[PDB]
Amino acid sequence: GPGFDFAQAIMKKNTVVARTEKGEFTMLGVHDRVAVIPTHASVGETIYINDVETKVLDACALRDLTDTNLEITIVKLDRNQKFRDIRHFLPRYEDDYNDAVLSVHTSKFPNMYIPVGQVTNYGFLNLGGTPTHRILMYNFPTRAGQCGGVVTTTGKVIGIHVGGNGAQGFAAMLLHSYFTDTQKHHHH
Amino acid sequence: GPGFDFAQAIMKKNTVVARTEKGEFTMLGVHDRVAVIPTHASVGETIYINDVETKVLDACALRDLTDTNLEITIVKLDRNQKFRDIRHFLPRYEDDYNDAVLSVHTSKFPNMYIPVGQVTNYGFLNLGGTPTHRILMYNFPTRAGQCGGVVTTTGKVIGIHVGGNGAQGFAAMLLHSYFTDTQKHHHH
Ligand SMILES: *[C@@H](CC(=O)OCC)[C@H](C[C@@H]1CCNC1=O)NC(=O)[C@H](Cc1ccccc1)NC(=O)OC(C)(C)C
Ligand SMILES: *[C@@H](CC(=O)OCC)[C@H](C[C@@H]1CCNC1=O)NC(=O)[C@H](Cc1ccccc1)NC(=O)OC(C)(C)C
Repeated sequence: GPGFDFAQAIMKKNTVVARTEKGEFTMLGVHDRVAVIPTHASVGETIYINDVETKVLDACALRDLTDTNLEITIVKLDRNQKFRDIRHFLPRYEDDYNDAVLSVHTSKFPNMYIPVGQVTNYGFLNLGGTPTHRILMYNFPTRAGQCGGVVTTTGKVIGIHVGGNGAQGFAAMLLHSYFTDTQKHHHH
Repeated sequence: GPGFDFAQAIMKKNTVVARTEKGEFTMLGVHDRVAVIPTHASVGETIYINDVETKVLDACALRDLTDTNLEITIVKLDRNQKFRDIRHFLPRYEDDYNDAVLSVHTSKFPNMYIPVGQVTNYGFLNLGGTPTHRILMYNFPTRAGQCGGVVTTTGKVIGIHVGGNGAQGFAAMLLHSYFTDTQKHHHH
């Protein structure tokens, strides 16, 4: 079946409820004090984390080399506790997957698992006026409230939920290389 | 962990979306064409089952010997397909349980699993003006939309969700003896 044990270990040790001006979102912590959230959450210089207001020390809105939105935002947070390092569970490349689980941690749904089935490397998606690349698609009627939700298969964290059309769900792909300790770049 | 495989086999072979004048509800089919739904769904002489209008051949609103509401309604339906017989998974007696799962099958949520943790034999609950007996309680903030949702542990179907106060969830207890092939009683 789907890897419910796996999805549940990600949820407990690595998610938080994040609230911006836009609303609440499942937030996945990746390593240290670094986490991800969908770009359309519109992150400021502070954010609510499990209702505790938190300084956002850095926010990178990923775009690709064609200058197109990837809908992932990597955030560095001022918190005391470190996230368990889950980088080794990030896929190295674009891929297609079987039998995924979508997990949500919000106020409304502090803990919920949805098998979404087969996931496909979709590519381009118009996220309502915003061209976006590198999308994963599942055939499941996903809802508002589910954004930020973490998509797993066993041993792999593959994306975070970002959209849906009433019949399909869409996640922003997560790749390992988004998070390697890197470069000397003026980025703002 | 919680028995997610078990909860998922119940959902696939034994639930349906049921819609009355009151709205949509997860519906658990128990055996043959017999199913259950919360009494406050207010079942008529027809019901929507997976959007297909269906004759309700019989509806028994269980009450106990003190003439108090149990919040379970057993319905016999005019459908072609039989439910897999799951009576052998009904607990024989009142009990307390560990690590339960609450599963929902509605239009809004065709498939969703919520670990609710430890479940306790609660007893009396005022269901908003309706004294009700034989309630199970879990510490989980359950929501409208979840009524009818099936509460399992591994190998046991124990109740169907019927209420919640913002902090706890409440299920109507299911017992094996509710469904044994029985008696010669004028019941309406
Ligand atoms: C999650 C975002 C949300 O909850 O809105 C807060 C402002 C949305 C999930 C979608 C909504 C309906 N089903 C479903 O799975 N995502 C969206 O609505 C995106 C836009 C967005 C993404 C992330 C944060 C904020 C806003 N838009 C979208 O899905 O558009 C279509 C319908 C074209 C794909
Ligand atoms: C499910 C019923 C529903 O969806 O309403 C349709 C008319 C409700 C689940 C509750 C609601 C808020 N959280 C939660 O877990 N159940 C109720 O609202 C019951 C009444 C009811 C039960 C079943 C069918 C119809 C109506 N009432 C209730 O929970 O009251 C308190 C708050 C006192 C326990």
